[PDB]
Amino acid sequence: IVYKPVDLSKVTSKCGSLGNIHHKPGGGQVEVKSEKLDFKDRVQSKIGSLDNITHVPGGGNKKIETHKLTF
Amino acid sequence: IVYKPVDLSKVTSKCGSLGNIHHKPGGGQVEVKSEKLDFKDRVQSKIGSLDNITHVPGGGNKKIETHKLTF
Amino acid sequence: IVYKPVDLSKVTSKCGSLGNIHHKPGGGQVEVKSEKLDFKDRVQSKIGSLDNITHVPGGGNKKIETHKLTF
Amino acid sequence: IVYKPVDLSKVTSKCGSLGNIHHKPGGGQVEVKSEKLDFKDRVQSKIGSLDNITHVPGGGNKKIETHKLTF
Amino acid sequence: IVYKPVDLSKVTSKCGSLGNIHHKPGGGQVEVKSEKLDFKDRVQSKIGSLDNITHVPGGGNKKIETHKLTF
Amino acid sequence: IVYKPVDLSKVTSKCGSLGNIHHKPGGGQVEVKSEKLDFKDRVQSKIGSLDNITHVPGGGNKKIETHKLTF
Repeated sequence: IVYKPVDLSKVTSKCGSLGNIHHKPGGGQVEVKSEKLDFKDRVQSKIGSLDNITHVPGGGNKKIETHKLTF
Repeated sequence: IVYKPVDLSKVTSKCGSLGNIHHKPGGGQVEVKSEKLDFKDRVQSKIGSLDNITHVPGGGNKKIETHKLTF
Repeated sequence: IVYKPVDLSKVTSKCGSLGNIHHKPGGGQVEVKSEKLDFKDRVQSKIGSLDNITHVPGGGNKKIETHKLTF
Repeated sequence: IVYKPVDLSKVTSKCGSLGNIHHKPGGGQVEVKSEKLDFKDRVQSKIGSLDNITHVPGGGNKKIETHKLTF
Repeated sequence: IVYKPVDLSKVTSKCGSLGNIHHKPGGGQVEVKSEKLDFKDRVQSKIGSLDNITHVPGGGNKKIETHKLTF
Repeated sequence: IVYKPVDLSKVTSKCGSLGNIHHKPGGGQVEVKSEKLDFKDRVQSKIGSLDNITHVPGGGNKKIETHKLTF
């Protein structure tokens, strides 16, 4: 009996922003005027001009291998 | 008995923004005027001009491989 | 008995925005005027000019292999 | 001008299991035998004899009133 | 001008298990025998004999009033 | 001008298990035998005989009043 399995396989995730070219990106002028506002609960606010954003909660990788020889 | 399986396979995810060209993207002017506003519950706000956004909760990658030889 | 399966497969997902060319995209001028508004529940708000957005919850990848030799 | 609306209303939900009588309910004998099982997947398993279960995602209640007098 | 609106209303949820009688409820004998089992992912298991269960994600209650007098 | 609105209303949630009678509930005998088991991921297990369970994520209560007099 000769048990010689070969795993030579590849398991790859490429997730998010990759290999992109951004040549001279111009964000515009941004003006925010706020007067006499009331907030009675949680506020989360973002003000910008140019943003690049990547989260990637994903791209997770999972390999399970089992080898049994019974005689 | 000779047991010589070969896995040479490739298992790949390419997820999100990739290999893109963004040549001279121009965001416009943004003006926000807020006056006399009332909010009684959670506020989440974004103000911008030019955005690139990739989330990728996906692109996850699962391999299961079982070998049994029973004599 | 000779057991010699060969797996040489490719299992590939390409999901989202890829290989795109965006040449001189111009976002327009955006003006938002909000006066005397009342909100009694959750607000989620986005103001922009030019956006690129990719979510990709998908593109997930799953391979299962079982090899049995019983004698 | 006299503005004297009277609201004496009831808005009621009764949802799930209520006002029931269960007299000497007898669960049977339960035997589960599991041998040589393989699971490649999420397993959610319940073994019991006698159950009473109420979920009630519903029964939600919503009342909106607006009173305007303009002169 | 006499603005004397009256609210005397009731807004009620009764959700889940209530006012029930369970008289001598008998769970049976439960036997679980598990041999040589393999699990490759998340397992959630419950073994019992007699259960009473109430979830109630629901039964939520929401009242909104607006009163305007404008002159 | 006489603005004398009266709220005398009630806004109530009764959620879960309440006003129930459980008279001599009998859990049965429970036997769990496990031999030669393999688990490769998170296990959550509950073994009991008699259970009473109430979660109640719900039953939430929300009242908004706005009173305006403008002259």
